[PDB]
Amino acid sequence: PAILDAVIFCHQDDSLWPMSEPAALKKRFDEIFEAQKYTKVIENIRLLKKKKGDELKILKEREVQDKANKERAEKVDRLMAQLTREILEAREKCNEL
Amino acid sequence: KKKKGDELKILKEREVQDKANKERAEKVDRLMAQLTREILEAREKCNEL
Amino acid sequence: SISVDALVQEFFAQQSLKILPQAPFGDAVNQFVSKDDKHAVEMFVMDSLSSQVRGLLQLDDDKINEGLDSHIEDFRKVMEKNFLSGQQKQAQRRRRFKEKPEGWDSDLNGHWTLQPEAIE
Amino acid sequence: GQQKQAQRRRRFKEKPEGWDSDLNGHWTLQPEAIE
Amino acid sequence: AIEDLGRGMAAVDHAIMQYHSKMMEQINRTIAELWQSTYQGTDIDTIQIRSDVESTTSSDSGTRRNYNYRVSMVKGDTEMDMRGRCSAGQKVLASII
Repeated sequence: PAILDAVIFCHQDDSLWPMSEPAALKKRFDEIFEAQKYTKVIENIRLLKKKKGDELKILKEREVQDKANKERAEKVDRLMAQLTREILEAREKCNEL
Repeated sequence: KKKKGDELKILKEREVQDKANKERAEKVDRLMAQLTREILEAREKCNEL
Repeated sequence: SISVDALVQEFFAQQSLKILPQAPFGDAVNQFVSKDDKHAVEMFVMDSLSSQVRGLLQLDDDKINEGLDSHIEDFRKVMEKNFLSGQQKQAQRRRRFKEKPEGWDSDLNGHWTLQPEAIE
Repeated sequence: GQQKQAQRRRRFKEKPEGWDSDLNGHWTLQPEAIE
Repeated sequence: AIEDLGRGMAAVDHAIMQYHSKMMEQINRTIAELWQSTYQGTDIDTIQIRSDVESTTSSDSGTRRNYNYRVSMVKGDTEMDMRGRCSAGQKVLASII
């Protein structure tokens, strides 16, 4: 249809659109090529890329706090482990005495 | 507008440090206050006894 | 003497896509060529990422810790071999997304699509 | 209008070829943009 | 996800570019055949359509694809803008071909 509109059934004085001036000449080829519609798919998927960049950037920093909270937990756990062992030792020792 | 995106990324940055700083300060201050008071009371009671 | 869609699909094999599969990514162009709609490529990419996240979550922590990239392409080959069947697209086609409310601020209130109200 | 003279001396450098603002952050945000 | 959407657009972009160079080639062969066969004018040996593929400006992170078109007349090695002559016959003929 782009060719039908621009090339085939040309308008009377527009018959010389091959000799319309460069910028108008350019507005006319870009129509015929069916190129403007696939420029639109590119720019849509480019916005997909920019929004994807936004999501990862914020999630970047979370891992530091996550791993710090993860790593201190085992230290706390071994602390309670020695605590429980000492509790058992004291319970035995008092009755022994 | 890209700078507004910069704002957006700074927004989440602030809030993570918020809670850590606040909780750390509150818990430590309460702990030192109560423990020091208890130590003083214990020593005084020991001497009185 | 070769159309633009055939010409572009002749390249998809050439580039090695890092994680999202090649042939389904090319098929994502086919819907835009035929139905002249853009949104399905977004549904396609978020469905791809959603399909790989819950596949990765069951995978054991010790090997997320060392060498995770081998498993994600291992899941990729699975994804291409399921693509030839073409059985999961019918469930995808039923769901639709609601229009963004007027005055919505994606910067402050977040993107409309991320909101659960966008899905009807 | 006294502080404007000093600021005019400093200027930004050009973005390196192949720079990715999405990956490496935007080029002007990096401290190396100012000598 | 962010790097591979990037090579995805690189393949979409290299496809619209391959398409553009081949058609320039198709149009140039047909137009040369027609003009060289009809020697009525005797003033111009050949005419070409010079689409500028370097008109595309480089955006900070994007291709921003756009081709600038201007039709020219060739007399030997020299090539002229083809605009400003008074040979209305040449103008209409070139538009037609």
